[PDB]
Amino acid sequence: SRVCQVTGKRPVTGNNRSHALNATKRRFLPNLHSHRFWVESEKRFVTLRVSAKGMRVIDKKGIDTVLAELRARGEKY
Amino acid sequence: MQVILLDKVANLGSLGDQVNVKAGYARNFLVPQGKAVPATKKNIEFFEARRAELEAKLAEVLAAANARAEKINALETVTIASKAGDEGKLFGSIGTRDIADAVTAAGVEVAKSEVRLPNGVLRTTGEHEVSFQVHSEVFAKVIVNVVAE
Amino acid sequence: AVVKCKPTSPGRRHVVKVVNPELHKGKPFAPLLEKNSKSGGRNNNGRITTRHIGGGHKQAYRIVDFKRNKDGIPAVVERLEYDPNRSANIALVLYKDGERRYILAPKGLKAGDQIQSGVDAAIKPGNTLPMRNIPVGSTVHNVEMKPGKGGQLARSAGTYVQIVARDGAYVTLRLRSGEMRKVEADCRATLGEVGNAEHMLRVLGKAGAARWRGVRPTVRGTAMNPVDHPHGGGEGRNFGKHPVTPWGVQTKGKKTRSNKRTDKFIVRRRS
RNA sequence: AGGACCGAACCGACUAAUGUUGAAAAAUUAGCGGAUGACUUGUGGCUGGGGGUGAAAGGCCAAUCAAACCGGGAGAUAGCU
RNA sequence: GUUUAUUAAAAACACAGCACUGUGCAAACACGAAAGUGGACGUAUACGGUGUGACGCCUGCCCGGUGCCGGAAGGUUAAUU
RNA sequence: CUUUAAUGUUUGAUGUUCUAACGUUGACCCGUAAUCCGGGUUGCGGACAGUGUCUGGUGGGUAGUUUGACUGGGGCGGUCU
Repeated sequence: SRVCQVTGKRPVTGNNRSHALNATKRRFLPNLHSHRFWVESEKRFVTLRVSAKGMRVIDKKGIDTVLAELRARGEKY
Repeated sequence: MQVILLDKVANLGSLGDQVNVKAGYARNFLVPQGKAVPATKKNIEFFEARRAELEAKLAEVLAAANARAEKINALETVTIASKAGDEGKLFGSIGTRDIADAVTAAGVEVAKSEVRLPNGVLRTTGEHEVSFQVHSEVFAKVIVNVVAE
Repeated sequence: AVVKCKPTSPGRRHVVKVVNPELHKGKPFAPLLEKNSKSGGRNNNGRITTRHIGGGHKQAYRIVDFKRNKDGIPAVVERLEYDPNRSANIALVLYKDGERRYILAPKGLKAGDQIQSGVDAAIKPGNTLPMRNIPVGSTVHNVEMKPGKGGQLARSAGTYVQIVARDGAYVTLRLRSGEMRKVEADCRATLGEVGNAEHMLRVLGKAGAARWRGVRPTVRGTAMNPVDHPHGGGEGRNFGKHPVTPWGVQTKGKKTRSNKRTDKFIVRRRS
């Protein structure tokens, strides 16, 4: 599924409001990308299907803390 | 971000400086393989005292690297025999793997990723000079000899 | 040779058969066959993705060596076998160490011939070696796109690839379509032209011949209904529209190529 | 040798009559076409409704099809009877 | 040869042949929110689409309209800023 | 201060080269007596491609709809203040 690993973001639904204000259902999709991250504690390349916003989150939090967050709720990485 | 440099990388830092570098360069180059460490207002003061010991111990490993560079110059020439034809045409080719394998079997072991061969392709019989990457500011030149077999 | 069948009965009047007297008559090499399942033009979902495919005579897959992975071994041909899976014929070659494999039969290859694939690979029709050791300007078939992929160019009957220039670590090739393509010199290919080239002269003579080759009849859109085809139909024969595919894509001129990834390997399109 | 010929089984259904609350919700009788191939048939499997399949008739999809059947919205709506 | 099972078997469909066009392989195209599958375990003498329809003689003129394929001198032109 | 010349920074445009992101339906090994997948070592592309948000163009491929009334039946013609 198109779900960010660290932020837990999921696709949402909206309308395609045109000039005539017509309502057509659509989906807003997150910017998922499979990226490899380096960790020093475990000395391994870990692959995560993370969103673009999530990458900025792990920049300040650090790869160690976000891995703890994944392990806190049982997420598999 | 405000990553702090830890090596002698190209001219954007002075072995520890808070610069405005985009995250593309910071990631996949600085975090995976040394040369820096991210500063998130917590490692700024932790690594301030770390400049005394790791930088000092880094200043001596580079001296050891130069020692291997000087030691490998004990031959100045390595001879490899490979199949070839007339007018210096070689059936095969010699890359970093062959050079590393020849050097490891002859003398001090060397890594094939350390071979600096931009231009780069061995297609003619005779003398060829290949440079190495022992350090960011130190280079070693070794002359390789390919002989038609 | 080509023989025009006598018009003994209607349906055989226009038959032009292709006879290959030196083609072996008998069962193929049993260890080199694999089970082949006819899809019928249907994917895993069961829908007809591609039309006009179904029926036909049952066929057994022949393991044809396209990679030539084992190199530097002399080889000798033994027999030529008909391969229903492809237009070109195949030859059973026996290696000097006792291994038998299937290769695409080139034009100049007949029974009792010797071929040599290797690093040296003296230039003879049938030898296999990388482009770095092949002279520029020779007829070459079974060309690869990547080193080790194995025979991805010029596999049909009477087709060949001509080398025009190297110009660095790549090689520029004149494909049979008429397009210039650049491939890396590490690709391995075979000298000479592929075999039987009179494949045009066969005309199958009748509707039934095309039926057992796995081709179902095609229904023209102008004879269909508007709910079925964009061309649809009216009172009598009426078209009144630009020719399009049944899925509403304009035909007779609209270029459908959209890759933007292999474009750098192409320097000139066909014409 | 033949998408050859005549003609049984088999497949199909061109003509006529009967039947039309029929023996039968398309049949019977007399005729008719193909009948070694683009043939036919048994068993099992797959393609599901804006979809399938279609040598194309908008034909077929459980005695139905210019959008199958069942249930629900639903006591739809009807300036009409 | 196929077709409106159940009022139309045909001059309708298909057909071998011909022509145009698209497609260099992770091909075009199609089915699928995607993975993936068919194409094809095939590789331009191959595959898809379109039109015509054995064979013989031929297929004349017009690029203004629509579509398609290229061009860049010049004008307009969104998000953005 | 108007103008311009010259080091050092910041931001755009073009061109070459490089790899670490990314791709790999290229090769080898392992999980593993496995054409899935994953991991590792190379090779080739490479900041391209592709994906997400916004945006312009095309878009009966698909969908929801509209397509007036009077009328010596309706349509056409004519009229609607």
